[PDB]
Amino acid sequence: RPILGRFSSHLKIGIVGLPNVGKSTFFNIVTKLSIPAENFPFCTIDPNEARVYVPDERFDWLCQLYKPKSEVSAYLEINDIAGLVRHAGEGLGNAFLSHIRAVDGIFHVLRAFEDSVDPVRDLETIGEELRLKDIEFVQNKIDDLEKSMKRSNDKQLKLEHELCEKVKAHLEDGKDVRFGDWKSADIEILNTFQLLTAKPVVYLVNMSEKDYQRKKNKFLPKIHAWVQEHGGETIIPFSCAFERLLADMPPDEAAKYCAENQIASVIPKIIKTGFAAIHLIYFFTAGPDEVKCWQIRRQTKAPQAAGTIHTDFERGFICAEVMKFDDLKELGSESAVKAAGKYRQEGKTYVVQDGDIIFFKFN
Repeated sequence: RPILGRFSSHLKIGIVGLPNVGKSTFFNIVTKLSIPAENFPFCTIDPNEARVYVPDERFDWLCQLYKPKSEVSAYLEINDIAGLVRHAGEGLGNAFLSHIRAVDGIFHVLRAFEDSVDPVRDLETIGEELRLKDIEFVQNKIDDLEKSMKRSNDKQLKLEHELCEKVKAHLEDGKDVRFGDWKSADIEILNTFQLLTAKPVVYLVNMSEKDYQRKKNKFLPKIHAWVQEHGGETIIPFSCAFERLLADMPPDEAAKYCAENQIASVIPKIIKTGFAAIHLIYFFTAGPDEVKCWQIRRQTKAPQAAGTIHTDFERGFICAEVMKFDDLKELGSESAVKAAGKYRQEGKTYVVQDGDIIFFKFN
């Protein structure tokens, strides 16, 4: 059950691709849709980073029901790594690779259009290159560990070494860390290393507007076949050109273009997917003062979730009062949900589910 990733609340997803895939072009779509930096006064947003609102139909419905004075969405932070660099050739730098450690998952952008063109080759290139860098790390950690074990008897050291060795075999065997089968102990240790191939990926398959509109692309069967045989992560076709074109239109021209050409933007899905793939969810709070998405890592329990709003809610935690969105939609009001006896009252061990509408009781 425990999660491969940073124990942290400021997660982000990195853009990774071989050149001419449209890495900076995808970033430019994202930047165009990003939340202005002055809304994040605690932060400094480098020009290679962007933050986009996560769209959610449940959230919008709650806003229609409560018409609150404040509406606050969750966001996804996205990093274009290419912009920081610009290595000889045949892959990414070591420079590029050092900036990946700093992200929590990867939008792997693939080139699936013609004017050589082999997205499957490019998958293999990057995956080999990530594993090699992981092997380097783990070897160095092996070197340091046995130096220490020579002059110390710390039990920690044998355990890490025992794992590093398991991880080295797995990697040398051609397998990525995140697809290994690790016990809770191992994952605890792995999360201190933050290995590159430990990071989850969402494959973005870049193609012409034509291929994307007709939902048909020559490279995508092989790409798909490769991905099912390498962890089976989500694959999302998109067209940088179309999305760029659609993003520069006024809203009504955009809707016309979608109807006249029977085509739709996949950016909402890309954002939602990426936010989920890095193991984030959110729960809602909803009344007339405010409707809000309160993001948390998956498997967060109620009092930790309470804590993110106000520390008193965790220190004084009594219970979390929880409505499921489907029950509120169905029955039409909090009153009706209470009446029907589905306004649950959940304790310290309750794992917050994505979509939970919560009111915290404390002190």
